[PDB]
Amino acid sequence: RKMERAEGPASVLAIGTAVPPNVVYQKDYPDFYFGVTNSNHKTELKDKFQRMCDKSCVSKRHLYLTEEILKANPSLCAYWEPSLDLRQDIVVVEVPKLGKQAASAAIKEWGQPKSKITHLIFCTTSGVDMPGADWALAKLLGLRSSVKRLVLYMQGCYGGGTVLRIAKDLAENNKGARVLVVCSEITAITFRGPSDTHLDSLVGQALFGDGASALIVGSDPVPAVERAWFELHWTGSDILPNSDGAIDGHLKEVGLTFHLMKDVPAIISKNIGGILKDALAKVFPAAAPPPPTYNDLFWITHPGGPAILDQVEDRLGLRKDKLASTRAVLDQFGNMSSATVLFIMDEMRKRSVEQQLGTTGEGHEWGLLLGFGPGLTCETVVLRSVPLV
Amino acid sequence: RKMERAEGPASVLAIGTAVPPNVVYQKDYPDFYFGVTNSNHKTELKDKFQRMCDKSCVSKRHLYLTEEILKANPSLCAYWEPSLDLRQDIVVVEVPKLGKQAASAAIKEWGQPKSKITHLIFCTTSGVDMPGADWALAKLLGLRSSVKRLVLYMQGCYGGGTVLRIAKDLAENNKGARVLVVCSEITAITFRGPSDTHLDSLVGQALFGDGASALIVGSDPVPAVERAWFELHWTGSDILPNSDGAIDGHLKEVGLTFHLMKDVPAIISKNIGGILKDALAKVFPAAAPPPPTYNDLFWITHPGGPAILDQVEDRLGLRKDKLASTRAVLDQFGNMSSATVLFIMDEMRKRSVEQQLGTTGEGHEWGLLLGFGPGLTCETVVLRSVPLV
Ligand SMILES: O=C1C[C@@H](c2ccccc2)Oc2cc(O)cc(O)c21
Ligand SMILES: O=C1C[C@@H](c2ccccc2)Oc2cc(O)cc(O)c21
Repeated sequence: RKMERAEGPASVLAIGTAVPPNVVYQKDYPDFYFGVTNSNHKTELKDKFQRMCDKSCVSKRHLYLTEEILKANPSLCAYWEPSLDLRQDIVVVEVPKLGKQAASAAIKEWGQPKSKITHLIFCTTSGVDMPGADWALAKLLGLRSSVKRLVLYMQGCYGGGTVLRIAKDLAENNKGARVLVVCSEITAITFRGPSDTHLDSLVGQALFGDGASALIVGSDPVPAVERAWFELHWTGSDILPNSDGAIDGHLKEVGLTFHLMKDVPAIISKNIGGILKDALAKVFPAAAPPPPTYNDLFWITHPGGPAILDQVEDRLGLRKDKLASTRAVLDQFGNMSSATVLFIMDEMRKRSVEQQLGTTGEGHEWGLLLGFGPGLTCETVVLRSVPLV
Repeated sequence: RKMERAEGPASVLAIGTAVPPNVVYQKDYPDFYFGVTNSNHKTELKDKFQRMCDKSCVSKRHLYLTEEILKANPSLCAYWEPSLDLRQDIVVVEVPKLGKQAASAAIKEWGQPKSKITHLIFCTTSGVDMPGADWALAKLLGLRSSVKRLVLYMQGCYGGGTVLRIAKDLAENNKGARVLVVCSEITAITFRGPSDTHLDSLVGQALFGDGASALIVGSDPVPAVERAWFELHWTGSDILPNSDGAIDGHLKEVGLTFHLMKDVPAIISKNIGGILKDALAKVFPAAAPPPPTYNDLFWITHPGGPAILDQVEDRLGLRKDKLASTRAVLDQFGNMSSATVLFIMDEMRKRSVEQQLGTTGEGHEWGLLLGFGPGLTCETVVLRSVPLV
C-alpha cells in the first residue's frame, strides 16, 4: 500500500561525459564556417563574426557535423531552407547514442550492475520523437524494461539544473532508487548558414558545441561500496523580471531557430544576487550558521557566454578564481546547453582530486550550480561537496 | 541546509477540465472529414472509414479546428504537405490557453489562492517551443515567478500516468508543495487528409479529440480546508515485450505523423494481467490483506480504442460495468491522449458523488489508473479512493 522513501540527501554517485570525435578549433572556425556555407563574399558579416570568435573565450568545440557531412547535405549549409526532417533523422539517433557513451562511463565508474538503475531522466534541446530519446537510450543500454523514464525535450541552457531538481525528488522519495540522468546535445538541430540580420544565430555559431553528460543520483549511498561526490540540498527556479522574450527558441520547418531580444547578461547579473541571497537565507536561516561568503562557495555556473560570466562575476564581486572551473569547460567545449553544468561539475571534482584539495568542491563545503535559459529562467541548486581522503 | 518533506500520500485536491466549443458528432464526421478534405471521390477509402466510425464507440468529440479554420488554411486539409509552422503557430498558443481553462476550474474548486501553487507539470503531445507551454500557462495564470515548472513534450497516450508518477514525488518530498498538473491536447498537430496507405492516420481521424484537464496534487491536505479525492500510493512503468515499433509518432515538416506497426490491443491485453498482478502484489504483500479482486477495484483506464478496452476486459475477465466510466469519456470526447485518464477520474468522482456511492471510486477503496502509449509503454498507478459523507 506504500512505497518506502529514502532518508539521506540525493547524492551524485558517478559522472560520465562524451563528445563527438571531430574537434574544431576556434582559430579555424570562421574560415571553416564561412567556407562550408558558400559565404566568404559576405566580407562584412564575416569579420564581425571573426570578432566574436575572438572574444568568445572558447578555444575548441567537439561537433558531430563534419565538413563531409555538411558536404553531403546541402540544406544545412544553406540558410533558412527546409531542413527539419533531415536534422531530426540525424539527431533522434545521434543524441541518444552520444548519451549512451556518457551513461556507460558513469555506470562503469559507479561500479554497480546497470539493472540497479530504477529511473532515467533524459534531457535534450536537440530533436523530438515518440518513443523518445529516453526510450532509445534505455534500448541502447539494455536497462530493465520497468525503469521509470522521463524525457525533457526543448529545455535549453537551464536544463542541467532542471534534471537535478527532479532527480532530487525521485532519489529522495524512493528507497533504493538510482536515477540515471543524461543531458545530450548535438548542434545539427540549429546549424545554419550566416546572414546579416540573423545575428542572434551568429552568436550561436560562435559558442554552441556538442556533448553529453550522465549522472547516477541516489540517496543513502551504500557505505564502502558507492561513493558520493556532491549532495543536492536545496533547489529553486525563477523567472527573471523584465525578461519576456529574452531567449526564444522555435522548432521550425527550417530547423531550430534561436533568438535574443534582450541584453541577457544585464538581466542575469542584475537579478542573480537577490536570488542567491534568498536561496542561502533559506539554506542557512537565522532562528546558527551565517551563510558562507560567495568566495567561500564553489561555483558550477552555466557559461552561456563570456559576457554573462564577466558581469555575474562583477556584480557579485566574486574573486577572479571562482569561475575558473566554469571557464575551463567553456574554453574546451563551448556552450553545450543543458549538459554544460555537468561537464563543469565533473571538471571541478577531478581537479579537486588531482590537486588533493580538501573536498570535491575545490576545498569548499557548499556550492551553487546555476542554469540559465528561456524564460528568462534561472535554476538554482545549492550543493554540498564531500570531503576527500 | 534542507527542504522539509511532506508526510502523507500525494492526493488529488481538485480537478478541472476544458474542451473547445466546437462539437463534431461521429454520425456527421465521415461527411465533414471527407467533405473538408476534397476527397469524396475516394469512395473506397471513404467507406471503410465509415465502418471504423461505426465501431469507434465515440459519439462526439470537441475540436478546435473549424470548417472555417480549415477553409482558411488549405495545407492541413491537404495531405502530406508542409504544415508544421502553421500548426505550431496554432498549437503553441491554443494548447496553453485550453490548459489555462482547466487550470482555473481546478483552482477555483480547490479554493486556495493561485499563489499557493509551488510546482507546475504541463504535459502535451501537441506542439513544442521554448519557452514552453509550462511557461506560457504560468504567464496566462499569473503564477508566482518562482513556481518550479516542468514541461513534458511528445509524451503520447501514457502521459496521464506519467504526470501522476512525477507529481507524487514532488508533492510527497516537499512540505507544503501544491502541484498544478495540466494535460492539454489539440488535434491540429496531426490533422491530415485521408489516403489509402495512411490507414494508421485513418484510425487517428476516428478517435482523436481535443481537451485539457488540470489537477491540484498535494500531500497532507489541510483538514476541513482542502479536500482529497484520490490518493497516489504506488506507481510503475513498463515497456511491454515484443512491442518495438508498435506505436510511433514523428514530428515532421508535414506535421505530427502517427504509426501503428503492431496489433496494439493484443500486446496490451496479453501482458496487462502480469503487470497488474505484480503491482498489486507489491501494494498488498504477504509477510495481511489479500489484494482485492479486479471487480472490487475502480478502473481509470486510458481508452486508446474500443478494441483495447474490449480485449483487456476479456483477458482479465472484468465484469462489464468496471470500464463504464472509462467508456463514457471515450464516447463523449474520444481519445484525448494524455488528458483522457483525468477526464475519466473526474467523471468517476462526479458520478460517485451524484449517486451517493460510498467512495470517490464508485464505492471501492482501491483502483488502477492505466496509460498506454509509444514504447509500448504502460504506466500503472495504484490509487486509493476517499470515502464520501
Ligand atoms: O537554439 C538552441 C541551441 C541549443 C543547442 C545547443 C547546442 C547543441 C544543441 C542544441 O541550445 C539552446 C539553448 C537555449 O537556452 C536556447 C536555444 O534556442 C538553444
Ligand atoms: O499522433 C499523435 C496524436 C496525439 C494527439 C491526440 C489528440 C490531440 C493531440 C494530439 O496523440 C498521440 C498519442 C500517441 O500515443 C501517439 C501519437 O502519434 C499521438
